[PDB]
Amino acid sequence: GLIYAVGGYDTHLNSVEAYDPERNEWSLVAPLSTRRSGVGVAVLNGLIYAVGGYDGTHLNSVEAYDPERNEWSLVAPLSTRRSGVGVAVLNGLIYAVGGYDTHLNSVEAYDPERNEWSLVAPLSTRRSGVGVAVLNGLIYAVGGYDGTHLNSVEAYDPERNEWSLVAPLSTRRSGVGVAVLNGLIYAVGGYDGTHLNSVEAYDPERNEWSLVAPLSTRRSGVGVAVLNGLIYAVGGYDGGTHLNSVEAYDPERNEWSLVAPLSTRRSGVGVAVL
Repeated sequence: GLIYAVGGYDTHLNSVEAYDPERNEWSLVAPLSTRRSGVGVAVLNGLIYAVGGYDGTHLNSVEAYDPERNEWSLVAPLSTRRSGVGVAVLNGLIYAVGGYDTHLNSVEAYDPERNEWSLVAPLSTRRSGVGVAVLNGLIYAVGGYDGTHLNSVEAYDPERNEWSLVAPLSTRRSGVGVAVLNGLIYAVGGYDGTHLNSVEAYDPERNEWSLVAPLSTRRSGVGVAVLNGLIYAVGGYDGGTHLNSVEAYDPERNEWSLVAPLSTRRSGVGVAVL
């Protein structure tokens, strides 16, 4: 039950720090074997996978972190180098959605029992710096950048292996952080230029986005994760200054509040909870 901030950009970072919410403290853990900015991270079977990133060199390598042993271990690489890639876990598979190499619309799925990536149905739109979240058995690709900053959102159904467009964002968001809490998808910050502090929440029962309380600080390239009923916006870029500040969102009060800051400024950071 800790928030991990993996990589990012200060220099391109290989360090990783973990957050204890009960103590409100950030602590260093084992660093990545490679510097990774714009990296996608996800949790599957008690392991944190750091997917792709940028060192320059756009990376195709993936490494897995064991929190019980405090060790990063290399696994099978992606078929395509991806930076600014969105990743998520659904039904025991890790999906690497989009990214930049050329801006990518292809999606690969990782099977940990086979240690092999497999191409699945591609997106309808090229998306780099895209936010990816999972809700109700679907994978949502939220915003991104088409090399045009995107407000459209597509949902992936693994039973049909196809993407379909849903209600788009009210504001275009690239480098946006997304997370799921209480059956809602939150789109946190991003870039539209104007670096965004606004947050939108998507209700699948209504197929509609709605504005919620905005961040106290404008955040692009921000990492977002959910822990103990709260949403944490970790780091980002305020265009400028790179951010070490961390804000927590309470859905019951609809309020963002500052918590302990990171030990290092991280933009384009991957954030996960384990």
